[PDB]
Amino acid sequence: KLEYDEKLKERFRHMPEIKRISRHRHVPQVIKKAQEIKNIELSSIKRREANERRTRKDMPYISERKKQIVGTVHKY
Amino acid sequence: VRKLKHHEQKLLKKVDFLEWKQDQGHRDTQVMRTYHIQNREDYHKYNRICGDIRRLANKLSLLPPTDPFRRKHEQLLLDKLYAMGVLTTKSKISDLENKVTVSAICRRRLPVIMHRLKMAETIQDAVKFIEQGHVRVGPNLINDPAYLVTRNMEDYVTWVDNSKIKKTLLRYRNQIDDFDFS
Amino acid sequence: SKTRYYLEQCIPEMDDLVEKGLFTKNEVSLIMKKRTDFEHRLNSRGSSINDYIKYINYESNVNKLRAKRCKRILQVKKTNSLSDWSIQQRIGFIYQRGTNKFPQDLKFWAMYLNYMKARGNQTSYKKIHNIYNQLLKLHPTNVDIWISCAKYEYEVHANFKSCRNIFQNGLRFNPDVPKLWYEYVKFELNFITKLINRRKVMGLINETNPALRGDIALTIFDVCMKTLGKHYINKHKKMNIELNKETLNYLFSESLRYIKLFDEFLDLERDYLINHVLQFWKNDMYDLSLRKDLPELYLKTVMIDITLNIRYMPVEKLDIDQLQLSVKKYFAYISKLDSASVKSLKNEYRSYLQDNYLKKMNAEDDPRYKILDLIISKL
RNA sequence: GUCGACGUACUUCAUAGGAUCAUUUCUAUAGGAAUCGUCACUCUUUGACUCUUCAAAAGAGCCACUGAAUCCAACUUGGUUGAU
RNA sequence: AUCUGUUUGGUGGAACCUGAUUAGAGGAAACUCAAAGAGUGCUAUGGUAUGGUGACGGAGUGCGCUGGUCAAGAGUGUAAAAGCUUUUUGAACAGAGAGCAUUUCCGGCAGCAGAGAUUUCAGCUGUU
RNA sequence: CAUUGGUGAGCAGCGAAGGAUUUGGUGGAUUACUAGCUAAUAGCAAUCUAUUUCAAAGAAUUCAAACUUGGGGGAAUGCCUUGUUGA
Repeated sequence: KLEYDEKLKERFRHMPEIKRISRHRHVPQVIKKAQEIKNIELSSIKRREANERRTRKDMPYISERKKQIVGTVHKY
Repeated sequence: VRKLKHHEQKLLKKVDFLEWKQDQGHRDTQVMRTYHIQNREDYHKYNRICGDIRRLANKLSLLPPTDPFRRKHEQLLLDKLYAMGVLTTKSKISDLENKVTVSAICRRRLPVIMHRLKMAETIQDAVKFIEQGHVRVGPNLINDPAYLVTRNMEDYVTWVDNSKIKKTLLRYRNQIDDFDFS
Repeated sequence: SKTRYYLEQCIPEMDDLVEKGLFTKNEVSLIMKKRTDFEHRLNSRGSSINDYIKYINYESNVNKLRAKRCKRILQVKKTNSLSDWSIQQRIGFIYQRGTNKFPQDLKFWAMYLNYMKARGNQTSYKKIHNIYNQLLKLHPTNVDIWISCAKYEYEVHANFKSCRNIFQNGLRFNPDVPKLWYEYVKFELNFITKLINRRKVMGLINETNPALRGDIALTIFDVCMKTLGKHYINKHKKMNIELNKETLNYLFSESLRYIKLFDEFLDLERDYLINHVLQFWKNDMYDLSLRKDLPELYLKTVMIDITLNIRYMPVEKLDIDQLQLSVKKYFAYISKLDSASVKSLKNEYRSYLQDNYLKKMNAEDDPRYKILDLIISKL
């Protein structure tokens, strides 16, 4: 019964209210307010980057998995 | 239905096969059990009549208070319902919304009247005595239990003559006169 | 559920049977209705071992019908398909499930073992060993299972090392049972007799040792006497002296029956084995003198030695000198014993000599038979 | 004098801390405890049936045929050498 | 005793008040029918179902695996040692059924012979 | 004394090979008599269905359609109505 329930949840995880119930957690108020502050700040950086991409004809698109790296000693 | 387990009740909080919100608490069944109402639609016909009374009272209330029309019609309605016996008093206007119930009308039915007159020990006994032909209201025999008794008409609710019940009570008091037929 | 799973496992066999000309689909449906009944009875509550036996019988008769149908229609002894081994696999699986559920039914264990031995070519010695391992762990105090294990390993595989190890472990678990000691002695005597006859076969094809003597069986005999006496005392534990005398009498019967086994073993040195057992009984046991404690058994042992001095030799080829030596030993024993004991021993010796020689040969036929009749009259 | 002002006397108005229940998961808390296709037995509660008391009352009614029960009469058997 | 009238136990139960209840309150019968509750009993046992779809099995061999012993090496220690450790290797021995591979053989036929419970069983000799 | 109390034991009288209560079932009547079945101007009743299908005729609210609601306040989202936006 438990295995069937897990496979069925995995199959229908993509549905709206199944996703709505599944993603719900009670989160502390400090963490929630800091999440919405970081969301607003990320949106502000997104509009600034959109303005920069509008200004510059050819800007490089850097990957999220590339952004954190300043450098490496041995080049590839 | 068996008793739900704890995890089942949480997923089945709204489930109930015997009590629905449209049943309104089975108030109709409660009132018919109290006053031995046989017909199923009697409560709802009485409820429609009570609804007419309450709608008219609400409209009279929305009229301005120092209105001769409002005062005259409220006193007319209070006097009419008191004369029928639905209202016990004529003191308050607010009884036209608070004290008009189906049970107030059902207390004016013939078996409840007989049980209050001590003619029968229970309302069900009074019902059976009515259907068995023992009861007259004036000269007229009434075998309908649903017959509604007015305050004036209470004074002529009596046993029929040649009734075994009437002979029994006279024989108990040792006052049976066979010339009068008892 | 489990019934549904087992039926779906039965499905590919019926796929194969329908694919060949053997069975009609409706016939398959009737067979699966019976199997549904049997699998439900096995996997439900309230089952018995008789349900397993009935299901095995049904599958056996299904296999017989399949064999007849394969002979008749396709004219081939067996197809190369799934269906010829699948019923056998199912019967083995029913046996395995039944033995796992009710391990206490020794008849069902025997039926399992007999079936797996009978289908010899398809089965494995590993499978028979595993069934023996499970059964011997579940019933270690059943002597017959140890004996059957050793017997299977001795006749089928001729594995004398495994037979010796089985007998030793079984006697470790059952040291009080005389039967397992007897079977161990019989196995060891069989092994040394086979070795002797194998050496003789080599000696006739082409162109000593305590193993060939029998000292292994003699050591098993001695350890048998000590262990059986100790455990008999532990089971039944002036009155202690009476109990010790009863224990000695009890051990004497097993010793005499070992003597009978030795007499059955003609190829071995019967005189050597009887000499050893009478040497042991001449040695005192249970802190009491043997002859003083059991004079009847002492006279019986003396008469047994005197008779078995010549009883190995035939009456037809009997030696007069050996008979005279036996009579002299009997006279010495009669002189040593009491007068009533001497009379009883003389009567027993006369009866034994009569049944040996006097009925076999006539006094007119043999000149020495007249001397034997004179000696019997003297006795 | 159902008049005011002042004086006096009296009447009535507080509030918190914690927990649980209430969303067809979640009442906002991670300090909590519940996810399984039935086989049988035992006990308990409830309601139907049939009969009935307190304790009556009313009979969809009349004829005909055919069963049954009960009480007397009569006959039979047992019984003062003892029925009930 | 046409003596006395308190007590104790039955019978009876009006008035007031108080509490509860209300299609008036019960009772009897059962291998009856129905709706539920509680507690027991019962191997009640797939943590990934069986030894197999000739896509297979059995026998054998090779490899692997297991155990202790012996030898060698290494590390440690020592004035030399002894002792101790070893995820080091080799050899002999005893195994397990528990893995892997097989381009070995057998699950065709004929015949001989033996054994078991008239049939069956493996085996041998031929052949395919 | 009375008993319009109960339970009994007995007479007169009545009185034809018995009498008295109780109860189950079935039939007739309880309105005023013109026969069964069907696809019905006829056929069947033992059915037929192995002629049972063709042709003809046949389409309004240009879907009108809760006359069907206990009373007082409401209506997030439904539903109804109206307006609007984009196709």
